[PDB]
Amino acid sequence: LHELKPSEGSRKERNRVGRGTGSGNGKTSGRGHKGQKARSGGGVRLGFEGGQLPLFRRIPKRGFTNINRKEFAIVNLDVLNRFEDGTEVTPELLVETGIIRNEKSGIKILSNGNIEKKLTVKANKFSAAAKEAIEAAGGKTEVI
Amino acid sequence: LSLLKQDGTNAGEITLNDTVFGIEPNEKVVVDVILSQRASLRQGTHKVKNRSEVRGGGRKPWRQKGTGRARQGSIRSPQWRGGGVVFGPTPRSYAYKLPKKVRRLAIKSILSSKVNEEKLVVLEGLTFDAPKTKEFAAFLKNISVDTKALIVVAGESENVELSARNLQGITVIPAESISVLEVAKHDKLIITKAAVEKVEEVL
Amino acid sequence: PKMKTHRGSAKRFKRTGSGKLKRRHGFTSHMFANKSQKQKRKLRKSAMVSAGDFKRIRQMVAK
Amino acid sequence: KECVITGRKSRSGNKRSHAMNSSKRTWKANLQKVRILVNGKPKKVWVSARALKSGKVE
RNA sequence: GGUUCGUGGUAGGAGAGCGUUCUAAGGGCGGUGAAGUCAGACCGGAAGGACUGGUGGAGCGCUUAGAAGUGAGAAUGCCG
RNA sequence: CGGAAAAAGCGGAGCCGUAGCGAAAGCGAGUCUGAAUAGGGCGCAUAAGUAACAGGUCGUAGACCCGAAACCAGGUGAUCU
RNA sequence: AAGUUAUAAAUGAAGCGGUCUGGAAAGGCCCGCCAAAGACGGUAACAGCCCGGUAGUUGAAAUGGCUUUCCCUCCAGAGUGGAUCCUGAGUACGGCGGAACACGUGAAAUUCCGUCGGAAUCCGGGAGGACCAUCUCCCAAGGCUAAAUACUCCCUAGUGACCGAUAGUGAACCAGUACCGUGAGGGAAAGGUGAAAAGCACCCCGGAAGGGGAGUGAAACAGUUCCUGAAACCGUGUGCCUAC
Ligand SMILES: [K+]
Ligand SMILES: [K+]
Ligand SMILES: [K+]
Ligand SMILES: [K+]
Ligand SMILES: [K+]
Ligand SMILES: [Mg+2]
Ligand SMILES: [Mg+2]
Ligand SMILES: [Mg+2]
Ligand SMILES: [Mg+2]
Ligand SMILES: [Mg+2]
Ligand SMILES: [Mg+2]
Ligand SMILES: [Mg+2]
Ligand SMILES: [Mg+2]
Ligand SMILES: [Mg+2]
Ligand SMILES: [Mg+2]
Ligand SMILES: [Mg+2]
Ligand SMILES: [Mg+2]
Ligand SMILES: [Mg+2]
Ligand SMILES: [Mg+2]
Ligand SMILES: [Mg+2]
Ligand SMILES: [Mg+2]
Ligand SMILES: [Mg+2]
Ligand SMILES: [Mg+2]
Ligand SMILES: [Mg+2]
Ligand SMILES: [Mg+2]
Ligand SMILES: [Mg+2]
Ligand SMILES: [Mg+2]
Repeated sequence: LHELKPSEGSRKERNRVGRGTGSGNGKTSGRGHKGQKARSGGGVRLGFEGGQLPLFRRIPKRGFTNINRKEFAIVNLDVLNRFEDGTEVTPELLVETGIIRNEKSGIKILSNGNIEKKLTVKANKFSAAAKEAIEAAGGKTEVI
Repeated sequence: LSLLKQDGTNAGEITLNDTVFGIEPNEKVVVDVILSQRASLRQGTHKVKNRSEVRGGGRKPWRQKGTGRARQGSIRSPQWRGGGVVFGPTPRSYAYKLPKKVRRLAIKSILSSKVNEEKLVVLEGLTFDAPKTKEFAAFLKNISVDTKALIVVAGESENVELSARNLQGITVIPAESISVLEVAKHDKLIITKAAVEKVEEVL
Repeated sequence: PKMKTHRGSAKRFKRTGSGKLKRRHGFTSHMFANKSQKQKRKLRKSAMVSAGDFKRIRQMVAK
Repeated sequence: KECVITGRKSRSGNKRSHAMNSSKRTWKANLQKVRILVNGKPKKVWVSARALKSGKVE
């Protein structure tokens, strides 16, 4: 404990402003001279422009949030190479393996990548291409 | 490593896993966990009064103009003698915890550092018929410890804590409590067979 | 406490995969007789918030 | 001042205007000072028209 | 350790450090005289640090890390 | 929960990221526009994040320090006038 | 009634070890010892072994509380039918005017207040964010309800990488005082002899104060604002310069 030497660049001496002119952070303390920004609490809102109309007020709102929106956990093909062929994949299996944690509103299997292995898969929705690839490897598909 | 009775006689050897005791230690990780623990210990019971908490104020002591005195607004402002403090301390928790994996690594590493430095002492058992700091100290010569040390126990061990607690450089713990800080705070590590087995199955 | 999101900005910006910010054009309400069709077929599109403006507004719509 | 039966009385709220200027006002109860039998005897008491339109004997 | 080009500087950016209070650990001096204070013609590239002597008459440094009520010459500053 | 104002262990609920596009339905390495298979926008191709620490800065909080004249609320005062 | 606890207490190991410095030893050096006791504090200086004590083990007459036991007190609960009957009325809702719900009348559900009106009541009634139907869930207009939560004028034991007398409570001292104000009300300053008063017998100057000796003490340039005693400031003396 009399030898502790933490990692280099993990720790760094706090700048201390306003304790001399040789610090370069002295008198004005990095604020300059005499404005709204040199004051305590000085500054303005994050989107203020001097009374010029802000960007957001010069452009229009758009849209609506749907309430019955369905967002689905996105599974690719690359993961499914982890399993020996002829077995059955399921949501419960994909959660147990930690590939998935949140079955958001369902599962969806997308054809990003490739499989090399014959598999029966079952899920809520498939993409056309992933269905094609699974079948082309001799796999099969069920819709839950 | 060697294994020796509390008589100090050779009892044989232990195989200690290189999963724990055989890795290269990460001294940087160990430092960080030491500081985490030492900083979680601190109590943070500091406090000071500002111009709103100091008793009084309210009256402007003189007119803004026409006295020749400097403009003032309270008898308790910071620049004033019995006045407020400007920011100062406020009660804080300093405690932070690094990730569990980092902390496990820290313990594995500090233990293997003790191994490499040849400051483990592993013994078949450790018991006392009754609490007796005489006997405990005599054991601490029958093994040439003679420095600051941490005893680790899980067995029967009915009286060892008491027979050690008066000694200043000595500490004892029940083998779950083994901390990075409590280890590094000492020089040598006196771990019984059952305690090391328990630490193994934990780690 | 946590920062409050700017809601008038949330209602009219949108993020991308690069973390940039998408917006809609803004002369597109009520005077289309005085705007060429070349102008309108472009204003009906989207746009990217510029760098100078993003540097100003990013911390209002970080979430 | 309150109805002896259902203790309704002056509560308070805002008076709003066009332009939604908010000012402060009170809603008093329609309390009428009339005889009733508080018990086996009579007494002249504040009572409310709501409570009076059926059920209480003058 | 060498060669070349450089080495005025306000606001301001970047870096490296001096020093103070406290903590932990290690290791130490100190009634044969601590901190502090007074004087000196010593030291270091700077902030600053030693040595000697006097006064004082019981605590204090060093090292590596850490945390801050961290360093004043001005505020018609505040108190004495 | 556990326990020394500890340390582990437990706790994976949730958070971030891994897939984006679209007002949305929805489709998905594509998607929206559009009649389009066209072009173009955003994405992918062109794959590194995450947790914690420290430094910088920003926001909310008095927020860097001191300083108004004034405003409001509860009270004290007609021993002067 | 029993037990336990709190409000007094008791017992409690081991060095007067030798020697050096010293005013004094708790400190240096060499020897030992105790420890379920090396917490703290004090003692002529830094003490586990000097003192009070601590660990541990015991104990409470009386009173108070808590936990158990007893007494005491008080205690109809399942089923099948379902002729009929009951199931919170000037409320529930609605209009107007306001308010609370994150929700600013907004498409404004839900809850509440004032005033107008004003239901069905079991083939009944409400809610599911206007509303209608269907479905689902539920019975208002009556009441009670511990625990987890919030705070600390207080008590007990304790902690602090909190202050250390311009700090820290305004207040370490007879401080909400003195003082100011008619009043409400504002509101200070101010700590340290020495281990022990051993607090200067006696002499001299002097009316006293104050001194100089003497003496006490390690020390009085520690003498009753008394540890240290910086700087501004005031002076005494003097080495060098200074009135074309
Ligand atoms: K000195
Ligand atoms: K495209
Ligand atoms: K002690
Ligand atoms: K409403
Ligand atoms: K319901
Ligand atoms: Mg710096
Ligand atoms: Mg800088
Ligand atoms: Mg500069
Ligand atoms: Mg300056
Ligand atoms: Mg200026
Ligand atoms: Mg200017
Ligand atoms: Mg400026
Ligand atoms: Mg304008
Ligand atoms: Mg105030
Ligand atoms: Mg330069
Ligand atoms: Mg300061
Ligand atoms: Mg009056
Ligand atoms: Mg002394
Ligand atoms: Mg309704
Ligand atoms: Mg209404
Ligand atoms: Mg409202
Ligand atoms: Mg109504
Ligand atoms: Mg609905
Ligand atoms: Mg002082
Ligand atoms: Mg004070
Ligand atoms: Mg003095
Ligand atoms: Mg001359």
